[PDB]
Amino acid sequence: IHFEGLQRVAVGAALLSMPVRTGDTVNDEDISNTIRALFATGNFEDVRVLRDGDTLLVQVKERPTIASITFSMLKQNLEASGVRVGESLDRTTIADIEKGLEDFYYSVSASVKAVVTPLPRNRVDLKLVFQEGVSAEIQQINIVGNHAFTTDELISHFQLRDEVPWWNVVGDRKYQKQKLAGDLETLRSYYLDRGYARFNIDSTQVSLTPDKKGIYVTVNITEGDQYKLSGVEVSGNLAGHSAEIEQLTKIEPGELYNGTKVTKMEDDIKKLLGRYGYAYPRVQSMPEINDADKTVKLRVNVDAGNRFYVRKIRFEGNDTSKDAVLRREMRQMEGAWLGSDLVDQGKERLNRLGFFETVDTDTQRVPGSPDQVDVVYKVKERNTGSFNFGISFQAGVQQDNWLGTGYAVGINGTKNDYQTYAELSVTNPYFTVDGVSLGGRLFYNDFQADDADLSDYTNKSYGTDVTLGFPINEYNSLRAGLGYVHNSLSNMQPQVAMWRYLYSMGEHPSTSDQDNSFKTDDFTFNYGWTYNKLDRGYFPTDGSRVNLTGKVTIPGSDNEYYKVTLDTATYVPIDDDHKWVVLGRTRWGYGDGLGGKEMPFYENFYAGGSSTVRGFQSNTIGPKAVYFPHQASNYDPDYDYECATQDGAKDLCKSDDAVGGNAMAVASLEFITPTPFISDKYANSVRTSFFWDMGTVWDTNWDSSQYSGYPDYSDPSNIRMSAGIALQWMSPLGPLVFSYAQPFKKYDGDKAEQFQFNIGKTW
Amino acid sequence: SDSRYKRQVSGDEAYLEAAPLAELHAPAGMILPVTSGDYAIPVTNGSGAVGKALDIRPPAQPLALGARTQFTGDTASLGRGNTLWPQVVSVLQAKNYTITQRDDAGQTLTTDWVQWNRLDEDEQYRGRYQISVKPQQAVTVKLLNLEQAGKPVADAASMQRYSTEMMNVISAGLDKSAT
Amino acid sequence: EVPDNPPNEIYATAQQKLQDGNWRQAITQLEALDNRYPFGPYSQQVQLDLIYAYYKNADLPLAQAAIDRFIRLNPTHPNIDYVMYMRGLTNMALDDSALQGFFGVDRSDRDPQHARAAFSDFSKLVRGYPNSQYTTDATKRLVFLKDRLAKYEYSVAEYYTERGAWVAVVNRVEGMLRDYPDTQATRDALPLMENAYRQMQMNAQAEKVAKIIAANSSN
Amino acid sequence: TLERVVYRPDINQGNYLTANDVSKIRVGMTQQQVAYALGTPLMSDPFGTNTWFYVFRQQPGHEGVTQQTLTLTFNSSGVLTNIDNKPALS
Repeated sequence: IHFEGLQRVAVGAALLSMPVRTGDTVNDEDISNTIRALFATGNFEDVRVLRDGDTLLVQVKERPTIASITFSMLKQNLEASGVRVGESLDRTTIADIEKGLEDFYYSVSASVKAVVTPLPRNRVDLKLVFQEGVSAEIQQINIVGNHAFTTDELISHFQLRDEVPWWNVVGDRKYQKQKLAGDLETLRSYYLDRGYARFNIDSTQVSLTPDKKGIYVTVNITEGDQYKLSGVEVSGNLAGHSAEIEQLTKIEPGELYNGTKVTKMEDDIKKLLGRYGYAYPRVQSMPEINDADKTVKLRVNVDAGNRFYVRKIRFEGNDTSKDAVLRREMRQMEGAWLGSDLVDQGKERLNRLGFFETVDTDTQRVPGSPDQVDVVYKVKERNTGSFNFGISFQAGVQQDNWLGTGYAVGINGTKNDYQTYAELSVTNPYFTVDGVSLGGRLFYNDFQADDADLSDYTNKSYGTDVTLGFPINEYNSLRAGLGYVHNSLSNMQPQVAMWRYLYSMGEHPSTSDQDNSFKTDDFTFNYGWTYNKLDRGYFPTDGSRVNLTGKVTIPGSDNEYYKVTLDTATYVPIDDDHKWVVLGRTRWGYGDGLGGKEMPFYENFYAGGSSTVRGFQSNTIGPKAVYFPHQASNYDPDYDYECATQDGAKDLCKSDDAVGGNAMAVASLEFITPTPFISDKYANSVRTSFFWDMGTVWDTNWDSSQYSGYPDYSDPSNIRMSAGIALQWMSPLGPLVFSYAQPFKKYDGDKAEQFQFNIGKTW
Repeated sequence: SDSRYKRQVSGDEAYLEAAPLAELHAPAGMILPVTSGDYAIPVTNGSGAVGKALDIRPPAQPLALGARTQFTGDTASLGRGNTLWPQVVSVLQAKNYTITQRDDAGQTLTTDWVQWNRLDEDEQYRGRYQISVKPQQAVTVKLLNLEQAGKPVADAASMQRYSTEMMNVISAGLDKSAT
Repeated sequence: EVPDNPPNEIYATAQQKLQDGNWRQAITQLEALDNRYPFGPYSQQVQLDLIYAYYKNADLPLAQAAIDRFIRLNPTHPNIDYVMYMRGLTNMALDDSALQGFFGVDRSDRDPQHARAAFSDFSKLVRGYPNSQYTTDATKRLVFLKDRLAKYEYSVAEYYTERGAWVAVVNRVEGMLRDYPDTQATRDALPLMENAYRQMQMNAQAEKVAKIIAANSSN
Repeated sequence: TLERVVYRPDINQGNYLTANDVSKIRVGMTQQQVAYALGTPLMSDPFGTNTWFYVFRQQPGHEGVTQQTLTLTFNSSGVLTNIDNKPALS
């Protein structure tokens, strides 16, 4: 067994590429099979197999290794289609490499050629030459051939426009792939759409100008009258079975023939049978024309074809989150019978998580078995988290999907010469299974004024809580838990409303002079209800979500109260389920104390800022403190005060600061539009929205007893307003939210922003 | 700047702690499922380096500036000029290398212990070489020696690099003076 | 911006900046040196330096494509097995994303496509050239990869055990014994198939798997 | 304590056999026509023997598990020797 002579590939890879067995067999089908495999390796322009022995002889003409491709973005189509330096190019190339380069030069003309010049070593080098003209555009194209409707009315379609100015944009020429074939299909769908059954296009006419200055196309028809439909008859399978298929055919006699309704019936039946496990139900429609009658009887042929099961469910594309994350969000059972809307609910919930954008599903059959099917879920796995560092030292961090898991973890802290605050929240969903969530929260907030030491106002707050939610409906969950909050207050100076609360709590503080003491520990039972149906976990195109959080004190407890807050988000797309989408959101709150009341002043809702009403400074809308006089115990080491005796003011004093009320309302209406031009087409990572914000806060206890002067802090009355532009840009560091707006109102909303940058995580 | 990160892989070493593989004994009167596999590890006994000890730096087949060199070693390889092998000794003294064993008969000499230098190397290297010409004329440079911080190195990875380093110096001197 | 400096000297500057330097700044000169002189003499060594630098720079997609172009272009050889070890090594580096990567988390599930690709590349490397200095290391990475894939199948079998998926549990563990019978996660996955068989009210296969567990202990 | 809980979706596991479809099996099948109308069994037999396990298992809505198991034993020639049908469970 001797070869020859083989430049490039040696004996090692050549001998194993053919069924030789090396001594022996005589089969003369094995010379065609060995020669066919050697030709299948792609290393040879020509191969012979002869026997001069005894031993067998081979012949090899090695495939040329191209030294340089000289085109003379110019190498873009060549390096792809295609061949770079390297290979093995052969005779079939110059066939397809000529036509491919000819058709590839018409976008964004020429008649090319191929130059093969063999160099020493291994074979050849190529040089591709071009030609000046000519071009072709769309001179005159028409049918014959209609008589209804007018020819100009008949052609739109997706193309080709021959022709008229002005001023026209886009352009210009077109042919083949989606142009003339797709628009011929558009003419067929139009003619067959309104009446006109048995409509058949006769061939086509394609002609070139002798000067090659134009190209003419013509279509020959052959209309075929009207034939207004009468009745439908379904003949075939299956156990699916009938009543639904029969109810899908309910279109009544007397109506004209419509092809898009026939096809609509087809894919509706295919989706129906798809729900029950039949994934490939071959279905066709054969109308029966009646010439004497004005009618037609459609014959629907249906075969369900072996309801399909699910062999395996694989999740590709998750390099961070675990497999159980995506697998536990599924309703489809591996090793069971498949159905649609179960795999579509997997994509549904997967988007609902928001941990990945974008997710896609694919149903692919399995080789050898006309039963089993594998369903694959691909995920792009976007970034879940935000790192917030301000400086004073401020560090927050938020992670929805920790590493694997889907533990929702977040941390917050701030430290300076005055305030020290730390908060940690850990919520593990899918506690056990089914979606039961359990999480705790730890809370520490401590700040004094001047320290140095135990002189001025001090505030210290412990906090903790735990919550266990579960589902009820598919889209509905609700939570039950409890928490404990400790509060300790020294000094804090007098003010109207806060000391109305202090007066209601049984402690009489000395009216305005200086200091006092308060210590209160409260235990609360917190409940919640969360309804979520959304397009995806973030940047939702269509959906809505409603959250309801509440807490009621339990005995024995110092503070006695109850609080309820509710939020609503709604996304309505205005075209089809994408692009332009109008959103709105509302945040309502309220509460009160039980018995002799009153709700504590570390409860009260605030508003304004990026979270509620944009264009306003944070935590000030409706209520604002009204002080009394008082003494200091510190006074003036360069500090200036609001109201004190010497520097003398005593009657009672208004304030720029803000306390906050026990009732609040906020509503935002956003017009969400696609990001402006210079767009990525990956721009799904950034959202641009106009918006109109509104809200207010009020304390249900006010006066009356104060006959002033100082405003009415119990009233919806004057609310706050804003309007402007805001955008959200997803970075690697976190989602960025900036806004420029405000006001239509305020109306003494006090401070303002008009520019807000938040990371965030901010709604 | 320990310079050892350029000679090592990226990820961790945890894959060395992986427990070995032991097949399953089948019970009497039955078999296991069979087989595919489709995952297989044929028996190969050592002996080479593992983990961070393996040198992942790209191997060496320079220089070749006729120019094409033959295979590696244990050996070096370098259409040709006319005559005058002593050009090799003139470029050998142009680098002021120390020369001990000297023979002008077979156009071969033994180059001494003068140390090398490299940026990506951790401690340092050095070694003694042998240069010869065997006629239409081909210069070959082998070596028997190695030291890294005084320790001998017989490994096949560094032999190519530090044979081709001396071959690079010879090719630099002869390339300079010859042009 | 790389200059027009003579083609032999640009590889010298990129050679020093490759040894000591930060990579990619030298990678630029290596890519320009790949453009110039399309076929040799430096094209081979320039391509290998592009591979090594791409990998050590976490350029791994471009590295991958590079060694693929090399191993398809000129598989003479040596030196290839280094390039194959770089294929399996890069595919293994595509796993372990990671900051996870810091803590003690178990990557065993995630998406094991890159581990399978690395197992194929190292497999064709050893089966292959069981000589070159990187073989045994590739072998140990092969047993690690096999055990890891078995760990993925064991993870899916664990969750589906928690869900009541026992048919899918038996199919998964059966797929483990039909792929990686000698790994750890298969022996640890036998009691899952036993519990699935018993939970499905099939006691014959349950006793069979029970005797299989009685044959060995671990591991 | 769990006497009564919520919530949970339906979990369907097995081959879907309709009753009367099961009535279409008979002794003397070629194992090719068994797969014709029943399905390709999602559970078959390791270890070492030939049996096709057709299991019908359902677990809707916290109600309860309903599973009927039909196991078929085939000879070495591809003909079923044995049929074992056990509806429900105990």
